[PDB]
Formats: sequence, C-alpha cells, structure tokens
Amino acid sequence: IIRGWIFGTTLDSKTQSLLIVNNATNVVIKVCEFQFCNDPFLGVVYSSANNCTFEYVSQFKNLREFVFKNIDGYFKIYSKHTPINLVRDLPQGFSALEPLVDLPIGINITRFQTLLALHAYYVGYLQPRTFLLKYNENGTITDAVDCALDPLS
Amino acid sequence: QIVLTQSPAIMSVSLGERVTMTCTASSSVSSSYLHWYQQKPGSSPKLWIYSTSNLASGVPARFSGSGSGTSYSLTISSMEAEDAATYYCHQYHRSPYTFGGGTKLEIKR
Amino acid sequence: EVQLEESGGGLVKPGGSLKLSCAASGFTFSSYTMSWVRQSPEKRLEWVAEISSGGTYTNYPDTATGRFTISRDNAKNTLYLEMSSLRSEDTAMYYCANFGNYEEIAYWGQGTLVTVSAA
Amino acid sequence: FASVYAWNRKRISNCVADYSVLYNSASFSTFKCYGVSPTKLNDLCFTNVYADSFVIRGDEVRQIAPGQTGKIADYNYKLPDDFTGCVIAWNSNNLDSKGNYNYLYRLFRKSNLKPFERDISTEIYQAGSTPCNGVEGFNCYFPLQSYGFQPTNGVGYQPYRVVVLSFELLHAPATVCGPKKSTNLVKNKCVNFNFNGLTGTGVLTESNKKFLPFQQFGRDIADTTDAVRDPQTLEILDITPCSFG
Ligand SMILES: *[C@@H]1O[C@H](CO)[C@@H](O[C@@H]2O[C@H](CO)[C@@H](O)[C@H](O)[C@H]2NC(C)=O)[C@H](O)[C@H]1NC(C)=O
Ligand SMILES: *[C@@H]1O[C@H](CO)[C@@H](O[C@@H]2O[C@H](CO)[C@@H](O)[C@H](O)[C@H]2NC(C)=O)[C@H](O)[C@H]1NC(C)=O
Ligand SMILES: *[C@@H]1O[C@H](CO)[C@@H](O[C@@H]2O[C@H](CO)[C@@H](O)[C@H](O)[C@H]2NC(C)=O)[C@H](O)[C@H]1NC(C)=O
Ligand SMILES: *[C@@H]1O[C@H](CO)[C@@H](O)[C@H](O)[C@H]1NC(C)=O
Ligand SMILES: *[C@@H]1O[C@H](CO)[C@@H](O)[C@H](O)[C@H]1NC(C)=O
Repeated sequence: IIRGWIFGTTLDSKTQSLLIVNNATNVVIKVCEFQFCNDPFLGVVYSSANNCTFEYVSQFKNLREFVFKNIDGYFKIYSKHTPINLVRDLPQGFSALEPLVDLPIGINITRFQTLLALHAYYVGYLQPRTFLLKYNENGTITDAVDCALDPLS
Repeated sequence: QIVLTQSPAIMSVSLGERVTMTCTASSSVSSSYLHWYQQKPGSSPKLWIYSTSNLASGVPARFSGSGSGTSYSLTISSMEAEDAATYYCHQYHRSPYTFGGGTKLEIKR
Repeated sequence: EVQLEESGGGLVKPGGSLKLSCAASGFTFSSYTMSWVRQSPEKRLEWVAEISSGGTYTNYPDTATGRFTISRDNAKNTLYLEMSSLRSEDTAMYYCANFGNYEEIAYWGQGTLVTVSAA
Repeated sequence: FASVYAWNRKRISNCVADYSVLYNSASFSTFKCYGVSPTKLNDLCFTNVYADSFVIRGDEVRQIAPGQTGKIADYNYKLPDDFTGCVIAWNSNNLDSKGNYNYLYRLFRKSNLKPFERDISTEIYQAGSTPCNGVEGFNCYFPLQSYGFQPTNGVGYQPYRVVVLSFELLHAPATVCGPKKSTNLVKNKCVNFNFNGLTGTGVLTESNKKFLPFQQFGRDIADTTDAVRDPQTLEILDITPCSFG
C-alpha cells in the first residue's frame, strides 16, 4: 500500500521538488516541479509540470528499510528488503543495508512527506558518530559496536 | 508577378530643394530584396541603394529613403547638377523579375 | 574585370535567329548566375532570362514561354542565348548582368543593340 | 527546422556524445568557435548543453557571432559576447527549395533583446504617433517578412541551416562528458595502470576471491589496494608489487 515519497524545501512548484512513485511495474523518479498537493490520490497529485529537467525509470510480513542521505547534491538511497523478525511490533536483530542508486540531482531538500493508497512505518534520524565494524570472511558486516555509548564500549 | 509603378512620371523640379520619390506595388515584396539602378543616357545602369536601406560604393551619402510594404519612399537632400539621371525600381522576391516604371529626373532653370 | 563583353549584334530578318554570347573572364563562373535583360528604345527595362551556374538551371518569365534558350559553358566561359523565329517587334538593346548571386549586385554589361530590319 | 524569429531550443543532458564526428565531417561548411578547440571538445566534460536551431539566409551567416548587430542579430536573436559554445552552419539548398515562402522573421522591434531571448509577438508597429489598430495603414508596418528561397539563387541567397551549441563549465554535478578511451590488458608483467581513476603500479594476476555484486575494489590493511575487478568483464584480479631488493 505504501507507494512513494514527495520531497522538497517549500512544497510548491516555485522551487525544485523531487518525486518518486511506485507503479507496481516500474518505479518512476523525476525532479519536475509540482504545485502543493495536501491529499495525494491514486487509482488505476499532478498539478504542474514546469521545468522538467530529469527523468528516470526502473523496476511474519515484509519490513523494508530505507536510508536517505544527501551530500553536496548527491542523493543516495540505501535499501534492504527481508529482515529478521525476532518479535512482532518490535524490530529486534541485526541487518545490513546495501546501496541502491546514486542521483546527481543537486536538489536542496529540507522536508518531505509519504504517500499512501487511500480508498504503519517508523522514522529515524542520524548523527555524526563513530562506529567499529567487524567484517566477515566473505565481505559482509556481521557485528558493530558504538564508541560513545558505554564505558565498556 | 507584381508590376512596379512609380507615382510621379517626371520631376521638372528646380535646383536646390528636397523632394521624395515613391515606388508602388500591388503587394509587399520584401523588407530587403529591392534595389535601384541608374541608367545613364547611352550607358549601363549602376546600383547605389540596395537592401532598401544600405548604399553601394560611390554614393556621397546624399541619396537616401526608407519604406516597407506595398510602397517605398526614396528621399534626397539637395538637388545638384549630377542628379539629371534615371532611376528604376526593382523586385526579386517572386520568380518573375520586373523593373520599376522609371522616373526621368531633370532640373529646371 | 573586363565587364561582361557581349557578342556583337546587327540587323536581321523577321524569321531568323540571332545568338548573344556573353563570354567573359575575371571571376568564378561555377557559382555566379548570369542574367539577360533587354530595353526597347525608351521603354521600361524587362528581365529576359537567367541561368543558374550552380546546376546550370534554366527558368525565365512566361511572356515568351517556349522561344528562349540559354546554354552555359564554364569551360571557355561563354553564355549562349537565342530566341526562335524573332519578330519585327523584338528590336531592342540587350545587357548581360549578374542576378541572384552575391548580395552586391553590380557589373552590368556594356550592352549590344539587337535590332531587326525589313530593308 | 523552425524559423529564426521563433528559434528552436532543446536541452541535452545525461549522455556521452562524441564531438569529433562533427568537425571530422565535410557537410558542415562552417564550424566556428573560440571558447574551446575542436580537439579538446571530447576531452572536457560539460553541463547543461543547449541547442538552438533555425534556418536563415546565407549572406548573413556572419551576423551570428558574439557582439554583432543587424536585423537578425537584434530583433530575431541575441548572442552575448561572453559566449561559451560553438556554431555549425551548412547549406540546405536542395532541402528548402521550391519559390518557397513559408519562412518569416522579425523586422521591427522596440529595442534589442536580452541574451537567448525568444522574441514572439504580433503587433502593428507604427512609424508615427497616430494610433492605428486592427488593420495596416499609413506609417503602420507589418512586423514580419518572408524569404524568397528560390532554387536557382546564387551564393548568399540560398537558405542555410544554423545550429548553436551552448553549455556551462560543470557548475553542477557532471551530466554530459566526453568519451573515454580504452585499451587491452596484459598479465604477468610489471605495468602501471589507471583503472577508472584508481592509478598504481604492479603486476596483474588472476584471482579466486569473491566480491559482492556492488563493490569495485578491495584491500587488506593500511590503504593497500590488492584486488580490482575490470569494468568490461566484471572479473576480479590481483595486484602484486613489482620485485625489488
Ligand atoms: C539550499 O538553499 C540555500 C539557501 O537557503 C543555498 O545557500 C545559497 O544558495 C545560493 C543559491 O541557491 C547560492 O548562490 C549560495 O552560494 C548558497 N550559499 C552557500 C553558503 O552555499 C544552498 O546553496 C542550497 N543548497 C543547494 C545544494 O542548492
Ligand atoms: C562465503 O561464500 C561462499 C560462496 O558462496 C560460501 O561457500 C558455500 O556457501 C553455500 C551457501 O551459500 C554452501 O551451500 C556451500 O556449502 C559453501 N561451500 C563452501 C566450500 O564453503 C561460504 O559458506 C560463505 N561463508 C560464510 C557466509 O560465512
Ligand atoms: C561488452 O558487452 C558486449 C555486448 O554483450 C559483450 O559482447 C558479447 O556479450 C555476450 C553476452 O552474453 C557474450 O556471450 C559474448 O561472448 C560477447 N562477445 C565478445 C566478443 O566479447 C562483451 O563481451 C562485453 N565486454 C566484455 C569484456 O565482456
Ligand atoms: C504506470 O505504467 C503505465 C503503463 O506503462 C503508464 O501508462 C503510467 O503512466 C505509469 N504511471 C506513472 C505514474 O508513470
Ligand atoms: C522554467 O522556470 C522559469 C522560472 O520562472 C519559468 O519562468 C519558465 O516558464 C520555466 N520553463 C518551463 C519550460 O517550465
């Protein structure tokens, strides 16, 4: 039911607004400006198409994890699909996230908002911390530990 | 084709003054395709004003004029002794090329 | 240059054919389109017929559709022009000049009296 | 192609197109630019490539240059002196001939135009102070004019097609670069290598280590790159320092 996320810095067609939408057959990404849309809809949102400067087209229950990062105009999305379910309603366990795509968009990004199919998701944050990682023999991350949490750490 | 008609047939105008001459056509020919020659008696014509604004070599910057559309105007500054010549309008837009009706410029004593 | 010297003319018969050869030299003839104009005694100038040296193309007004022929030769640089079955009304004086080519149109021919006779 | 008074504008991004094939051809009569030589066109990388296309009369091809005047250079198109691009103009005598008169251009305008301005309008410009509207009259002039591109015209009157390319010097993250050269590979030799930016020296050998489908090169310790996969084959290799003693 979760479909996509609409980003921006003013939520108006005046300034660049990135947009990602799942089509159930091909994900679509574009940077063309769109006017404000408080209540997105869908059925098988669009109000302005000024300055279309990019386009891209590509491809226990499921708990998909994403991490969105932005450095000097580069947009990185790290994704993971199948986690380990120790208990329901609480995502315990360890997982590793792989890099999906790099976007040289340069959009400036201050805020965003998600999209649902009208007819449960957790949000986190990041800080510049220091970590220690133990690499497996094959190349995967198997364990990590903090460096500013506990005296033992 | 479009025939070129000159409103005045002949100018028996005295020396010193400043008048104008007109080339008239049934329709607009071009902004800059037309031109004017000068057929001296018993000689060959020579072009001075081309592109309807520009001037060829040898013009003392005395002969001028402006216009567009179905009618064009060519102006002078002050008549002198060498102005007793002939003038011919031209057009090159359409495939049949025609000439102006001609004006027998002359001075009066 | 020598200013587009033309073949000499003369009196002819109403039913013959005179040839005008505007041979010349002094500038390139592979890209300069020639033209033929005529003037009857004290009458408006009238463009007779032009030829295109770029592809040696012939086109000319419809006042005389099928009685004008032009041949170009860049080898010896000659411009051959004739009319079929000339009448006594065709007496005039002819120029070969430069039309269609570079913007600075100039170099009108020296002229040649192409007149008819009945005596 | 569009007329000059409404010049066709297009944007090209996210591609790698060789520029050598352009000036290596013979159809392009005029290939003029100063901001960059043809040799280093493919060497450099650019951003925001814009193409402007139109059809004009031959005799005024000179008027398309940085800092020039004229009817076309003032009322139909503007070229700033600080221009970073190139101009390609070539004859289209056999493609636009009969003559044909479907072309138009701006003749009268209030003043000059800002750089890269698109001058579109339709008004009865008046050569006096009396206000005339609706129909043309005395000292009321039609802003446009046509072209007599007769097939049997000479030089300067045949229609010419003009394309102007502009760009910026990577003011944003790189979008369009030039083609990158490639060569073969050798084994069991002391060679210096430049694998897509990663440069070094050593001897190349075949490897049995397994990479994940998304890394590019591995290492062991102390910033000592040891294993690299070739982008062409996606085959993992081994680096070994050349012998000395
Ligand atoms: C995000 O927006 C801020 C403004 O709120 C940008 O800061 C300036 O932006 C202007 C034009 O956008 C630039 O010319 C300045 O150089 C910027 N100042 C600084 C100190 O960078 C900021 O650059 C924007 N970020 C991005 C990635 O576009
Ligand atoms: C590291 O990867 C190798 C290659 O995939 C693994 O070796 C095989 O792994 C499969 C399961 O993916 C087993 O069915 C085979 O029996 C393994 N063969 C051998 C010879 O080991 C290896 O197990 C991986 N090591 C890890 C994940 O720690
Ligand atoms: C670069 O791509 C081309 C296009 O596929 C490769 O050419 C062939 O690719 C098929 C893919 O199944 C192989 O079966 C053929 O053996 C390839 N032919 C050749 C002559 O290589 C090409 O191999 C790719 N480059 C490399 C280094 O593998
Ligand atoms: C989804 O796919 C269909 C079929 O290709 C297409 O018509 C439609 O535009 C797509 N949706 C979006 C939002 O692009
Ligand atoms: C591009 O953005 C500018 C900003 O004002 C706007 O004026 C223009 O119409 C836009 N062009 C397109 C094609 O969206």
